[PDB]
Amino acid sequence: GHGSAGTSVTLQLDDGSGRTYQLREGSNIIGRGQDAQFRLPDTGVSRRHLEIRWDGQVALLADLNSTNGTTVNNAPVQEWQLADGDVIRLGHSEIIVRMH
Repeated sequence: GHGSAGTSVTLQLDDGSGRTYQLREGSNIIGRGQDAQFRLPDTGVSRRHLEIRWDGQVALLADLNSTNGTTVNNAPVQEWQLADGDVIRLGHSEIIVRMH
């Protein structure tokens, strides 16, 4: 709703400068494809390389790749739930999660 917002999960992405993308409510699919909602600039990224289901409590982080898969806090996982200040690193793009 508008007026007031709840937990705002902002993905701070090092594109080179440092951009921010806030999670939409629902699942945000990151990768290179038309099958992806958010498209990454570099390559090696699958169509669905990673997806985040954001709901009004926690952000479900799912890594959808094995070889160039994403690490959370530098640890390789398939499934993780986002936390403020966690370090998410994926092929040629690393991102810090900020939860407001």
